[PDB]
Amino acid sequence: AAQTNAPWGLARISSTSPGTSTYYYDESAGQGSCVYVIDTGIEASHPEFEGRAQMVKTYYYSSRDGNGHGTHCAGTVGSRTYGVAKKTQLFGVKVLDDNGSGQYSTIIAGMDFVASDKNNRNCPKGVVASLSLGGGYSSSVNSAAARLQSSGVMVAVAAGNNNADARNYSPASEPSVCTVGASDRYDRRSSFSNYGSVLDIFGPGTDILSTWIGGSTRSISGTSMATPHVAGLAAYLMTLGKTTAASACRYIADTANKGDLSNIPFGTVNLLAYNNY
Repeated sequence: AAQTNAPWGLARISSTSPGTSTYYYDESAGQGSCVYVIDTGIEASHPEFEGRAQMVKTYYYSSRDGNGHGTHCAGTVGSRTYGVAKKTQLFGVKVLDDNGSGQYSTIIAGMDFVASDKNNRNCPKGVVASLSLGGGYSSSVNSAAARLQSSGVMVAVAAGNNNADARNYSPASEPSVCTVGASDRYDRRSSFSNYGSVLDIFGPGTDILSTWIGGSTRSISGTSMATPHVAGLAAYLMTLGKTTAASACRYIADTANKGDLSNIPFGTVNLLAYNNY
């Protein structure tokens, strides 16, 4: 399948080269997979979600996304126009308040929630969790992400936006999950992207158009925007039967575009997520 005039990041993940604008993907499109977006919530009535999004948990007085950040990330995973996996099922877990903030204890509870809640959902092709959040190093946060991965969920986490080594941030620094850096449309490391040996992969993260609250759209930047590209890619590849939740990060790294990015510090992988379609 081909989507013309796609957001640059979608075109990038199906291309061997930067500078094109059509997204190419197998029409299965992640059908039968599920992706949990652990964030500020999802405005599930957005027409772009087509009834495939739903809230499954909040830790706050409402499940509404009063921020936009979770809606944007969910759109990059799975919206019809802005999403990588256009037929996946999206599940919102609101661990962040409408200012985008959350306590680590709530974030941990949300990760353990997903590890159990997937047993209440129909995801025959597999389960992914996208965590566009993080803060300073916490062994408890890293352990929660490790448990979620161990339970059979492909966990993709943002590297962080500090232009620093991700080893000092969580859950970015957890070795067993997929830690995602950000790139721009010219195949440069995004200026804010964290780096370091703990990164597994880069995805598009500068100037990413997606869904927003109030039935709208906007373009924003962050490793938060790169992470859902990789989460959606994992769901897509699991639907195709190419990989599994336990192996998808490694598979994505093995099949990535190699050596295409600039300003990658010595010791950080030079790997850009690629669907090889």
